[PDB]
Amino acid sequence: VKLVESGGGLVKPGGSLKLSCAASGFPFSDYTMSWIRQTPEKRLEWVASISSGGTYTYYPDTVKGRFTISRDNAKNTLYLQMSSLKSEDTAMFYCTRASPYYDYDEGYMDY
Amino acid sequence: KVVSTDEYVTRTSIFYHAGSSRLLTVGHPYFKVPKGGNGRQDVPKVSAYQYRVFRVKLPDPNKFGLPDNTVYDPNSQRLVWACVGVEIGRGQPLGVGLSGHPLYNKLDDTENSHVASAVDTKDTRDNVSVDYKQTQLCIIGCVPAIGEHWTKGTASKPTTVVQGDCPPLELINTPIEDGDMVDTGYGAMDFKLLQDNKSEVPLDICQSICKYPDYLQMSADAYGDSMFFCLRREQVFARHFWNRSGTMGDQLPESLYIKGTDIRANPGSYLYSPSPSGSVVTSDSQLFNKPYWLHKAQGLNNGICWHNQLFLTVVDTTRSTNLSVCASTTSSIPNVYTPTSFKEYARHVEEFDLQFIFQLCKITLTTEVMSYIHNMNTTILEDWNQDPYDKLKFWPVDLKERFSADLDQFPLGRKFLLQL
Amino acid sequence: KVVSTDEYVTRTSIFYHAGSSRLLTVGHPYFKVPKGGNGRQDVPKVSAYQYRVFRVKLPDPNKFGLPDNTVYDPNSQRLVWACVGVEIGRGQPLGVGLSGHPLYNKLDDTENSHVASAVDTKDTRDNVSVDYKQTQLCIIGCVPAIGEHWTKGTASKPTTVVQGDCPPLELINTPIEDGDMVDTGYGAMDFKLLQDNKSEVPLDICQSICKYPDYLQMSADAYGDSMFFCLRREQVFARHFWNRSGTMGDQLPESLYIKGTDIRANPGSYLYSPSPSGSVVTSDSQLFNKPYWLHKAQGLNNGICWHNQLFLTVVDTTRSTNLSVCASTTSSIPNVYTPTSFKEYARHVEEFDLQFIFQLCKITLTTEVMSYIHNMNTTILEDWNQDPYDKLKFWPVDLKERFSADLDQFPLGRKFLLQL
Repeated sequence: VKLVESGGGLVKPGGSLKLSCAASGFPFSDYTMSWIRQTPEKRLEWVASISSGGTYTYYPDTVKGRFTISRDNAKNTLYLQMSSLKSEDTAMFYCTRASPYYDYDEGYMDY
Repeated sequence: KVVSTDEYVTRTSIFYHAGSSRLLTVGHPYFKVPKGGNGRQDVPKVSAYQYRVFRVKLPDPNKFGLPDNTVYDPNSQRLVWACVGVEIGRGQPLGVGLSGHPLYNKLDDTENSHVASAVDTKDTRDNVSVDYKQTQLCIIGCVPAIGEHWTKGTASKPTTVVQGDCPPLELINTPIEDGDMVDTGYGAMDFKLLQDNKSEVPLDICQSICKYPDYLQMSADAYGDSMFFCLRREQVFARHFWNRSGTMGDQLPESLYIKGTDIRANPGSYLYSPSPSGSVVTSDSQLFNKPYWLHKAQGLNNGICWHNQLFLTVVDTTRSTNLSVCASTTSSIPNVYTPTSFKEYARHVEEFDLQFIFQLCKITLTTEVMSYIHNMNTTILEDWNQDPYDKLKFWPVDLKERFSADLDQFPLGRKFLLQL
Repeated sequence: KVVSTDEYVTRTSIFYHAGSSRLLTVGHPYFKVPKGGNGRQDVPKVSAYQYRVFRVKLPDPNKFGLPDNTVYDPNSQRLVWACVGVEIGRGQPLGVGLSGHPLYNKLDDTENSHVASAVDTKDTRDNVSVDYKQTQLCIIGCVPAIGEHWTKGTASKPTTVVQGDCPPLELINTPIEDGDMVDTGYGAMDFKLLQDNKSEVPLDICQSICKYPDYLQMSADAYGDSMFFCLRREQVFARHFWNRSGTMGDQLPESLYIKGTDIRANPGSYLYSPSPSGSVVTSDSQLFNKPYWLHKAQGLNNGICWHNQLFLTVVDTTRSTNLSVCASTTSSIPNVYTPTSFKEYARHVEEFDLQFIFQLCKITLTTEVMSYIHNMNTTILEDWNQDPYDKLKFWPVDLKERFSADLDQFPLGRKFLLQL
């Protein structure tokens, strides 16, 4: 199974940036996906989560207006659309897989 | 090009009556019950939703020494029996019987249930019985009838598919043998191969195959040997609506609903299966105990019994009542009832009485003809001047010693005498 | 002024039998289920409540090289096929099937509920299934049939209407394509456009359009190309009475009730929607597997298949039974049942066998004629001596290689031989 983040760089404050994630080895359209970032102080925080179909998304209040998680089930890809970022959002962004569609979103990220 | 039998099989005025005595079979309605013997005094599976396929063997009309040499000459003509009349007798009274399962996969009542809602975690399997769909059918031929059913088809490609995925469904034609299970309202499929649960349908069929006659294939037959007489009459409705427990293999598309406030909520089970029911059984809709006269067949074979045999497929679910016999466990019962002091047994009964009117026929073995018969079945000429059907299980009916020319001595014979 | 085709199209004794083999389709009964490939090994939406629209392509009788030049001369006469007999074959056994929704908008039982009353605050949506209205229909033409349905009509005037108001309802006619949804007991409308709830009707139709054949418009057609043979047979009844949650857009007039002592009482939900039901399915009410002979059509076009094509719309909900296939998630099941160790799939199956008897006809291309044909369809003369219907989805049935003059070789051919 492979979850590969990609995209795109280190960018100016107040500007946009799109993050991609390619999945392999499992039915991507069957699982709910999530973004988890690790601050430079090495603390892990939950960033976003999207349903198996790209219809249901939810975030913390700290990122409610800036970030937009999306997914392409035909391409087996996960996206995080960040915009007007501040310096406090500096982090190592991780692409994680949660529970499948036939389970309540139990919120543990195995992969 | 296949040719109608009315062009190369001339008929005579010689008519015979043939009939079995009363045929009956008792057994268990749900499954074969083995009892260690003295092998074996077991009771067989005798269900009202079973195909009854009688293999009726007729006496060789060429070897028959009753007709005189005025009817035919054994130089260019040969004899063959032609079926004209059929009456299928049914014995037991009309009744409705149940088939069930103690661990039926019933999750939630979806037919306006305000009682409660069941949790999927624990073993949510209820003890459920049901009265099956009502079916009366009758097919007469000289070749076993062809039925269709869905089975676990072979792998689509040389492709490794994940365990738990839905297997491919393949429609399959098979000869209908005596004892096969009929469509009961859950479809015509291989429940043993397509349901590893062993809990979706009652015990009658949970490990069996339900076959439905392929009327489309038998009617499009070239020669029409499979079926030259067919009577169907079936009815069913949905009595109760239920839910199936188990993880949904097909993801419910999120375009078709709105999840509500709990945006991380698992959608409830959306695999709905109704309980079938055959509604009222009435003698007005009865289809047997009646004489049926075959004049024109549906196919080109017009009721000609090649190889002096005749296959009769019949299903009658209008007598599905089940006898409940119970015996006390004490030698004599103490006059106090406790369920532990009584053994309960379920037995089912089937009773038939087959009657036939056959017509003797000549076949002038010309050229063009006979070569046509050779292209039809070489074994026809071979038997005149092994068995491929012994691989299948039939109910044997030997009528070689049961033919009689005194038609007025038998009920079907008299009813046939009202046809001059 | 339009003229009957029996006045300028002379008929011949040349008859042909044409028939497709067995047609079958399996899939999901409620929705298309995409599976990521290797695009695509997905299962399609195969519902018993779907329109089956076959586009039967016929061989060009002028290009036909089997009849001799004695039947007609290609100097002032041209040939066209005319349909005479039709038999629609249905394969699977009769059954009733359910369609449901896990989040169905069911507030309170409004029939005779003494259980309790539900609170409106939370998500008061129950898991509800239902057996749809029973519908059998058949329409034969040379142009796809015309159906009607209700849609969200365009704004009445250049008027800004408030969000949440009831949109105007507009009746719309559209050609009936293969796969369209039939009326199921909730009406013939665009549920996707008129119900933002996505929770008023089952998953079968909650995001689809239910179309009903516009018999009034097709029968009032000038030429009668849309429908020259029509058989309908539908039945339905109200099984359960329910209430719909959601704020009432129409204010209940205070002239129609008395509020009681609590002069603050919110009027209960007064939008009542019943659960339809198709009652018993019986083979006595069956409408297919029978030969139908077209002599006089309803319109002026008397079964003439212009452009050598024939459109057959058919709906049969009497075989709506659903196969339930489940596969274990463990490679082999440990002999212990838990709902998490079985994947459940619902598959549906449709089987047809179309049969036709066509008659060869002549058209002497006089003046008055041909000019009448030109005013009818210029493309008729143009094709004699592109296509607007490929924008629609049909089930293609190619019978150019299946025409045969040996009528006695086919069942419908023999049944037609009982017509001399």
